[PDB]
Amino acid sequence: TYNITEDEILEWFGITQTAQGVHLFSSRYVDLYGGNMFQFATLPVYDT
Amino acid sequence: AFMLGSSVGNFSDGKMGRFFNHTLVLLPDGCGTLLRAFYCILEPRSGN
Amino acid sequence: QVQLQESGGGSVQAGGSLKLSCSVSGYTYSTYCIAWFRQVPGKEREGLAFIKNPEGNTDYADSVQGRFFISQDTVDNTVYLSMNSLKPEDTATYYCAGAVSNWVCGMSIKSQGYGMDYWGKGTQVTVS
Amino acid sequence: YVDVGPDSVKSACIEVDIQQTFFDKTWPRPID
Amino acid sequence: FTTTNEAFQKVQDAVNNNAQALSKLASELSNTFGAISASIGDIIQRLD
Amino acid sequence: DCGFNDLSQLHCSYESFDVESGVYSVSSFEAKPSGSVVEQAEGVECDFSPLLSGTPPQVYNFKRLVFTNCNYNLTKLLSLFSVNDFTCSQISPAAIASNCYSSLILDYFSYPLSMKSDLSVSSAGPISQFNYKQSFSNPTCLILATVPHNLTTITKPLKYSYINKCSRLLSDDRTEVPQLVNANQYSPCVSIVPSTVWEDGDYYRKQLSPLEGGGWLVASGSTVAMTEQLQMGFGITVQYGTDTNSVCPKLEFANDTKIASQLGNCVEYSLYGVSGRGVFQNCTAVGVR
Ligand SMILES: *[C@@H]1O[C@H](CO)[C@@H](O[C@@H]2O[C@H](CO)[C@@H](O[C@@H]3O[C@H](CO)[C@@H](O)[C@H](O[C@H]4O[C@H](CO)[C@@H](O)[C@H](O)[C@@H]4O)[C@@H]3O)[C@H](O)[C@H]2NC(C)=O)[C@H](O)[C@H]1NC(C)=O
Repeated sequence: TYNITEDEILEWFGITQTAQGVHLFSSRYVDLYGGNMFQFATLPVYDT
Repeated sequence: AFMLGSSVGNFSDGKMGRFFNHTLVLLPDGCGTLLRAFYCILEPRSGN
Repeated sequence: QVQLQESGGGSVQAGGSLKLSCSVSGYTYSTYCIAWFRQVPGKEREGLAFIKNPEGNTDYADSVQGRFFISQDTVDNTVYLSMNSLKPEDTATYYCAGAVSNWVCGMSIKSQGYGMDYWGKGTQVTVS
Repeated sequence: YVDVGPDSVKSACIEVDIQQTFFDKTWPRPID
Repeated sequence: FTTTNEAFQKVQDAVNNNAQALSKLASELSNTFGAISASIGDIIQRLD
Repeated sequence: DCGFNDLSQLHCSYESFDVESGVYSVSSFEAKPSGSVVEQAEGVECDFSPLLSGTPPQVYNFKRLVFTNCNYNLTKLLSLFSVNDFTCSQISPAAIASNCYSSLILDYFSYPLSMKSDLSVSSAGPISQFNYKQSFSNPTCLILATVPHNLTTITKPLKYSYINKCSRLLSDDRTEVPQLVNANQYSPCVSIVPSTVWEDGDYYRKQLSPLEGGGWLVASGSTVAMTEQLQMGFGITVQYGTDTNSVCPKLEFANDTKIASQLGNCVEYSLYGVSGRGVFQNCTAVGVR
């Protein structure tokens, strides 16, 4: 579970798969008013 | 919200789009105030 | 460098309550786990409980679960072992033990301490 | 195996109405 | 003494040639030439 | 004596005893490190406990552990086991227990030592070709060990199951398309084959939906008999430029290896997985923090 602040601004999300798991990226928590996406979670999913 | 998986097929009445084994699911919740990520087996319920 | 010392042992009426102490010294890093064992004479060792230090979470063996309670003083880094409602089968020498790592105590108390590296002198207890 | 919570106890799911033609609007936001 | 002046551009070209001569030396120290690293200390640390 | 002096190396080049007025530049003086700086994760240890309890799966359902932002002690883990084989690529067996990484991946399974030759990518066999394959890029290590009697909580399985055919039946029902395994990935056939192969030579098949390209997925599991003590295999992979934190060994936490004290003088540094020599300064923040 990840808490999200409530607002109305443009946001970016992203997801990739590596041998390390499933990586989740978002614009929030680092670059909120830009759009750059930084990883915020790695999920233990190892089947492709 | 997303469903992600490694194997896909059809439901009972032939409709496409059933994920079989462990399935990754990303659901927002809380009127868009949290993001909930889980990874498990969705068994379709009966009923109308 | 690491020294473990048990104390507080004595004889109490069966169904009583008692508390040991295990002074611990020689740790330069806070990431370790400390376990309690007992040895009944003429048999093999078997573990009772353990505390994982940085996390603080504790676990106990099946036999003495609930009956015993383990804790640690925040300033003395010494672990305890509270027995309540003792029984005649609880006559043995209580051992203290530790390890370099932090994740071995769970396997250790369920494999009579195969993974430990540090041992205490022990403390005999006999219940009347 | 985590405990995700209490299994739902309702008998029937809500009726879902698929109307693709109502959602076929075109607002382009290409990558820049 | 602007960019339209063609002899001034030659002066700048000569200065730039000096700079490029130095920069190739500086930049070829980060080349690995097929090794596991371009740092000798890293190689010494990682291998036998 | 060539290395005695500046004039000596003047003479040894030019190959002569009467070097002309050859006004060299000669070898330079480099500074000596007056200290050492180390930063890393504090109070957190990589947790190998799941490896200790429960039944270890087969080679084709190997379980994977991923460690980031922790301190590790691989020697402690390898002490609890009777190490049969221990071979590393692009890293040395002594180094894998002492270097700093950004991510460590430990894949463990139940493997009988008899097919040790089937674990290298060379000598393909059925294991490296259908079951488990390590990446050729990152440094790797491979471990074969036996659990001792004194370690009780690893529940021994019932037999050594492993895939021998994982192949795809095209719609023509004539062509057989082998399904090679890709590095650090599960075989495509793990969805049908059960955890333990009931009988040596059994067959499994499933029909693929048109979304998956139709056809059939056909697999077969072979079995090798148990041993007196369980034999397991470990695969270790390490990555370098992936996290802002690192996986480092544990040190002794009573040292003076602080940046703020040795500010302005040449020092060794091991800030995280990255290390070198340099001079630090207080300075205005300029990147992404
Ligand atoms: C990273 O992990 C390694 C691997 O475990 C670890 O090194 C080990 O340290 C232990 C420390 O106890 C060593 O254990 C010793 O083993 C001898 C037998 O060879 C025992 O006799 C010793 O027990 C006596 O001594 C203790 C005090 O030293 C007493 O308290 C005890 O009751 C006994 O009287 C002792 O346990 C072990 O041999 C090494 N193993 C190796 C391979 O070096 C290392 O310390 C870890 N690193 C960090 C930073 O934690």
